[PDB]
Amino acid sequence: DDLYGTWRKAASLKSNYNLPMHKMLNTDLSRILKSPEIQRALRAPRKKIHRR
Amino acid sequence: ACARPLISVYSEKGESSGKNVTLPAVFKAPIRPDIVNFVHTNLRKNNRQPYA
Amino acid sequence: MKFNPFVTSDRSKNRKRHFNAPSHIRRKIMSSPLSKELRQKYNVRSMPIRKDDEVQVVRGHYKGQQIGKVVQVYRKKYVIYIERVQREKANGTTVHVGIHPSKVVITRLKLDKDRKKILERKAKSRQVGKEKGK
Amino acid sequence: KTWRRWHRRVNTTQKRYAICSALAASALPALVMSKGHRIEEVPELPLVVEDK
Amino acid sequence: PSRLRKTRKLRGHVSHGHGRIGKHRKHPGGRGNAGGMHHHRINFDKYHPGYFGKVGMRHYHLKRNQSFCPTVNLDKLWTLVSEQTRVNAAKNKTGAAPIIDVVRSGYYKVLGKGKLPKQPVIVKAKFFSRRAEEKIKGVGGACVLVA
Amino acid sequence: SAHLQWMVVRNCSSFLIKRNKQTYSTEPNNLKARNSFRYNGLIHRKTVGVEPAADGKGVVVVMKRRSGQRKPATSYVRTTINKNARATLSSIRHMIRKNKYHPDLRMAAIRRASAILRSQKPVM
Amino acid sequence: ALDSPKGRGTVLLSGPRKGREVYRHFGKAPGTPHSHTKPYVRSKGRKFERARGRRASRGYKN
RNA sequence: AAGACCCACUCCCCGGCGCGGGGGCCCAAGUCCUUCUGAUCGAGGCCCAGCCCGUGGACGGUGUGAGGCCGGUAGCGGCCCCCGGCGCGCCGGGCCCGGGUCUUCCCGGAGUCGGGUUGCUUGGGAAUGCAGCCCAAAGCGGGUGGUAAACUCCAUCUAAGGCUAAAUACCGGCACGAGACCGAUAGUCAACAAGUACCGUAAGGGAAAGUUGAAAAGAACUUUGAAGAGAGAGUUCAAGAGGGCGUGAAACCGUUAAGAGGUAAACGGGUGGGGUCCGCGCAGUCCGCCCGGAGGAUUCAACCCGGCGGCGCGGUCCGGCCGUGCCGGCGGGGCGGAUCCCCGCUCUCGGCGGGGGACCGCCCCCCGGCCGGCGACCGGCCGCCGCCGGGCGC
RNA sequence: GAAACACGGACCAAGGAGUCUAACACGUGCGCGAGUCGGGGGCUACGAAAGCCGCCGUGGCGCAAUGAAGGUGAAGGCCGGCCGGCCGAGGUGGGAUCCCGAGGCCUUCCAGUCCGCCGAGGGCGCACCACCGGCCCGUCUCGCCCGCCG
RNA sequence: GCCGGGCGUGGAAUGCGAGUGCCUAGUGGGCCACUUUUGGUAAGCAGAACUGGCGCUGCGGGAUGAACCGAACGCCGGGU
RNA sequence: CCCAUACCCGGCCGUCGCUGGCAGUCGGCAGAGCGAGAAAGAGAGGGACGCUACGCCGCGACGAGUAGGAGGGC
Repeated sequence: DDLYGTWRKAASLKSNYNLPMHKMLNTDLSRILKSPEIQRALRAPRKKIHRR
Repeated sequence: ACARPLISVYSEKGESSGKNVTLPAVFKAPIRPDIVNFVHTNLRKNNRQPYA
Repeated sequence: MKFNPFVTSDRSKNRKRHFNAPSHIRRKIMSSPLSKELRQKYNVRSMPIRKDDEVQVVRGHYKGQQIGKVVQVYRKKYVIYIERVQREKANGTTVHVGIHPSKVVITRLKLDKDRKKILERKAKSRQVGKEKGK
Repeated sequence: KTWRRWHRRVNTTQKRYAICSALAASALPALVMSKGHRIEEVPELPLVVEDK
Repeated sequence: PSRLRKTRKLRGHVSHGHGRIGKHRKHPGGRGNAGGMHHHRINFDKYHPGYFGKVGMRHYHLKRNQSFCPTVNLDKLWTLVSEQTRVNAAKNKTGAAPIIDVVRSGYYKVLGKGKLPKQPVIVKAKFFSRRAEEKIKGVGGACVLVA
Repeated sequence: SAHLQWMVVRNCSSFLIKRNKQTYSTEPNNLKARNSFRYNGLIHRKTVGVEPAADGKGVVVVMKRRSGQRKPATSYVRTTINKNARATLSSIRHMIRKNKYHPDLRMAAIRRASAILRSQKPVM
Repeated sequence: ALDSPKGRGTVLLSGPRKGREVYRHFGKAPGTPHSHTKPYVRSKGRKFERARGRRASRGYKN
């Protein structure tokens, strides 16, 4: 915690360094997709195959 | 991560000691294989000895 | 691992120094282990092999429990000739088959003034390793 | 020729990035198994032992 | 990485990507910047106008340190001092203006490009532009020269 | 996370073997042993493994408990089932369905247990 | 995505795409009438493309 | 520099004697049980010490592949020589030496500078440098002050005599270490009796050429022949390794077998015939469920005890723990800040530098309160459910 | 324009030809971002590596241009009596997206709300493009004024 | 030139998604034919215009064939 | 009446396009749907396969090539 620091506290053993920031917080997109907030905003899944 | 877990320190003979350490923030940094790979294949050239 | 920067670990350099070692260095490379009954009597692991030393072959086609003295130490070929370790040639004469000393255990030594002073030194410095470590 | 460009330089922040991604992946058991390390009996993955 | 280069894909194709009619010869047009006035005239006049000729006076022994004069615009004049000063100046009711010494920060001339926040300053500089002075006064500051 | 760790090991894994235009994963708890996101045996929080019993008779069902996720020495719970064929399948069917424990893998687990039980019976 | 799945109540913004220094070199070539396009010079100064193609005193200009 | 006046120690340097670096020799532990092999360094094992050593698991040797057979490797390991070092003490020596103030004196490098000119050189442009020829100095002078010249102020050095370590260079030499290099048409021309053989009057030019086997055990002897060469025999795991001998490709050739043959051969597409081998084909599918009759177990459901697991909207259980959340502070500290009394110094008061202290910000900690999570991260109860084990059930 | 009375080629094996360095340009990937970068230098077997050093960012490139040069060096409007207050960073057209909503979205019948959806029309308008103004430097023309130590 | 407002039966047919910016190789010997056409007695000659070919292209036909006529090509079965 | 690699029907391969579809494997905490010409709500007061999403799947159209360019090479 002093060689790289937390995100709210820069490193104490590096001159000016702090951990890189995440590009997305919740990487669990399985728990995201089946969350209610998203399911309400989705059209019906068209899953009937129409062959020639 | 919102909350960081509490790692337990183990004695020299295997069983868990009473002491615990908070998981440092660096273990929650983003995993970037493309960066680790890029840094590896470039830093690993620096120990090369010339031939001609 | 070795850390001495002046000691090589090159394959070609070690093989060149081995196959071109002078005679007094050939002697050292051609050392043999002592028997168990001799190893705790002198507290010495191994020893360069002389011309008249009782010997057992442990590896190869001539291995067995027979004791045989050395007859010559052919240092140029990195090999020794043991008295009964021989094979038949075509024309009925026998020839000493050569055995490598590393594949030979010494069962009795050819003691003399110079030989004894070697055994005690190999035993003196051996104790230093046990009096400094413990 | 000997003056071929043998060595490479990487940005210091990119080097520090990779060490953060390397350590952060050492805390995921699925990634350490996938590296082939037989660690199926280790008590806790961020293995910490006392200073003894 | 030669395994990604184009020559790996050109193995087996005779001309190696340089055509059969117009072979890849040594130097078909001359070496370097040759023919700048004769057969490469169009290229030099279409992409490097002004290349040929002399213009202006010569300065024999030029020392860049004499003409050294880094400039700073008024838009980032407040970035030289810490934010604590900029907020204590507006919070202050006495009317005391903070002093912003640019030559200490590394600039000599002050140019008036941006807009200034309405609170007085005391800009210590080596040179000023006319607009830079006019903007500083309008905010209520003062232009202090130094050498 | 699950989806994060998959993006790391989907191509670079010691358990991965790719040859003859086929891709396989030999990781310990991968029933159907294919390199997939569903059947991967290390990525998820809840995993089901079915391996032959040590004695050669029966199957071992391996469920992954949810408490200790970064503690591999206690993460997996192993139970041995040495009943007849029909009840052995009926047990693991209950252990997955009635527990709501990774239900997309019940039939895959019944297939695998059925293949292990069929191998253990005396070959003719 | 959780707060606004359909993007309702958002303002989609973009940076200045042609703000890169490269686009000053693009367009009609320099040395063309009214083609105020930055040329490629290794350094700027009185003796780097200030001559013949630029002064009316030296030949012509555009 | 000398004199005068104060001030200050009088101790260094030469010539003799005594009290870490190079070489040599050594230092851990399996040839332990079974089993492969021509040979094991292979394979398996060595429980409770899952053999033994390990500051030694570099490398090489050894009849394949060796931490423990050997040399070594590791060690702020040992021993013994040699080289100078480092002070100490003695003797013979040279050794009287400085600083400040005041007064009085002294002080500089010439066929050189500079100028003209010619030629070279330079980024140096009305000439940067160098050289020849001619001219040829000065002393408040001389040189420089990147545009020729005059005048006038400044600035700046002191040419034409000399010495001087370190940082720096090193395709030769001596001695070492290493490599994402080459692997015998490659790498040096040269892995070898290579600058050799050989060529040229000479200057010079300049190759090709590594490998039997673990070990010569290098084929005794018989037999045909003048002999080279064969046939036996023998050696070896192997002669299908027999002295230019590992592997032994292609072109080319011999022979054997098969097929074919007057539009040179070869080719594409389509079939047919014949071979070669293979399918180990030669009486042809199993897999569920149901029914039927023959059999055989310790056998089902349901309950009982025990263990484990899953989940809980327990509508909101209790307690921990954490926060990339926040607030509260008669808080505690560490810093950060271009936010504002003391000591020191140069001219008791003003100026300067340092140290507080105050404030702000941040972080850490002691709390208190919330908010959330523990599905990136928890325990106990409670309930439901599942599984396993053991009983019964027969 | 080659089956050519065009040239190379009897046959086999092995060797055998777009490379490296520097510079530049554009595209692309990554890190940081009005900054960025230690490359040089220091500090602490593999390791000649790696790590660290900003009171090692000197310096490079970027953040300002223009003129040969001396040089200069990047919005304004209104109100009140050249001064004092206020508003203070262009506009037009086209613009992906967002916003509003006239209305309109079934079980025995109406009344009947919340949510969700649709939509005439109307808006704020990203980037970018076209155009019109504005500002800085050079230069020209025409003028009126101001300022103070000399 | 500016504002503001009102007008949509989208004001011929047919077809079709468009616009736009970077970087850029090869080429810069051509040849042939219908029609038009210049020099020439003429030429499988020299030189142009227009379109299409050949070059870069096989296939069916013209016995043969760079260019003529038909027609342009993934690998196949049937039909025409 | 004969036949081309042209045209028609069918199979297969590939490319391109739809910037197509699929996270809904939503299971006694269950209810098995979005092929439907018509702006918008099946709205409240014990059960095969699958989904290396860089994957899988469905429709269409298309395929000559030197010099040259690019992509993909389990």
